[PDB]
Amino acid sequence: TMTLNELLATNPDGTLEDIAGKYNTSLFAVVEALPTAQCTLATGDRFDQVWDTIATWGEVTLISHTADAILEFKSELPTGTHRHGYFNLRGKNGLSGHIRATSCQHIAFIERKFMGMDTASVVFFNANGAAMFKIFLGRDSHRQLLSAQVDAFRALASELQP
Amino acid sequence: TMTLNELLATNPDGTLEDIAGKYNTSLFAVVEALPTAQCTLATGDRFDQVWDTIATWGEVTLISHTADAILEFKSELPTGTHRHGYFNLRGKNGLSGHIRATSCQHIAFIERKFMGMDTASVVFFNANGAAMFKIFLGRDSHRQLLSAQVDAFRALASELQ
Repeated sequence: TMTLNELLATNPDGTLEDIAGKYNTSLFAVVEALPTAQCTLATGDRFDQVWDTIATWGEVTLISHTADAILEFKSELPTGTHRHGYFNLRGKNGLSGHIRATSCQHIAFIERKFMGMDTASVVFFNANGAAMFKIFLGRDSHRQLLSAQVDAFRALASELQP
Repeated sequence: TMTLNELLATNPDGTLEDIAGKYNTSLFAVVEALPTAQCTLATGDRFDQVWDTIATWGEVTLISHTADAILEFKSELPTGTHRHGYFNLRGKNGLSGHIRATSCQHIAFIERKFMGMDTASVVFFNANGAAMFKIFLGRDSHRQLLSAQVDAFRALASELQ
C-alpha cells in the first residue's frame, strides 16, 4: 500500500483535499507530510504577523474551500483589528469579515503545481486540521507567479522558520 | 431556563450560529423553530430560481460562515452553470467559485435583527443542516436595507411559499 508520504513525493497535481479524503485524514495531515521543498509550516500564533504582511502584497485570491462550496475572491487583503475575541476586517474592496482569534493553530506556505501550473498559497488551519481559508498569489502577463509576491512570500516563510 | 423555542420567541439579535451553539444543534434546527413571520422555508430544488432571481437584485453580500470565520464578499452574483457535478460561477467583480447546488436541501428567507439592525438573508443548507453559504441584502449610503431589494426579497419568499 502506497503511503501518504510516498504519494506526495510523486508530486500529485490534484487538490490536496482529495488526497486527504483518499487517506481518510485531515488537510493538515496531508500538508504536514509534503516535501519540505514545497512546504514551510508555522504555528497559528504567528497569524497577525502573517496576515498584516500579506495585506501589503497587493491583489491576492482568498478562497474558502469546503465540500459544498469553493468561494474565491480576488482583492487586496484588508487589514483588521482585534475585539471581543475576533479579528475584524475593514475592507474597502468587497472583502470583509471576522476571523476567530483562537481558531488558527497551523499556517502553511505551499509552493506546488496544480493542473500543471506553479502555485503558491498560504493556508490557515484550525485545531481539527481543516483549512479555514487559503490565500493564493496572483500571476503576471507571462502566466508566471508575480515575482514580487513570490519573493515576499518566500521571505515571510523563511523568517517564520527557526 | 429557556428552550430553543422560548428563546427564539423573545427575538434574540445575535447570530443564529451562537444559538445553535448553545443548544448544541445545527443552524437548520434553529431556523426551523423560527416564527413564520421571521422565516420562510423552501426546499433545495428551488436553488436555480432563487440564485437567478437574486442575481438581478444588484450588489449583495455572499457569506461563508463557520465557527472559525465569517468571510463576506460584496458583489452582484455571478452567472452559474451546472457542469461536472457543480454550479460553476463565472469571474466577475472578483467573485468566482464552485457550488454543489444539489447538496442544498433547504433554503431559508430570514428577516430578523442583528444588534438593533434589520437584516434579510437567504441561507442555503447542507443535508447536515449546516449553511453552505448565505446571501445578505445590500444597504443604502447610511446602511438601510435597500427597500428595492427588501421588496423583491419578500416577493420571492412569498412566491416560493
